Amino acid sequence: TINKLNRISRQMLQEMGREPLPEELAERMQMPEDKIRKVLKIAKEPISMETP
DNA sequence: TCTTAAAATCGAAGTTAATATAAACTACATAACAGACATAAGAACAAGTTACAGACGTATTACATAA
Repeated sequence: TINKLNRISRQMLQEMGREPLPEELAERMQMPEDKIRKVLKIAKEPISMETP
């Protein structure tokens, strides 16, 4: 789901020229916008406790 | 006995607050969420059981009155 969201947001960005808003991404995925926001916020890799 | 690569060290506070690249379909089992029922726990009312209080009634004594 994350990978194919990345690819669809890829294609939309390259076709319109700007970062696609979650509403248009949900429209292209045929999935609810709440699910799109859940996927987008799911888990970015934890930052290290030694970052200067 | 003489090179030569490694190994280790190099002042205190003070402040400081992060990022950002890069398969799909299908089949099955399991966990989670919601609803309904039964059960245990508490709230409410009413009754009964019991002794004590509060003022009354009684009993006793002393003063007054009558013979």
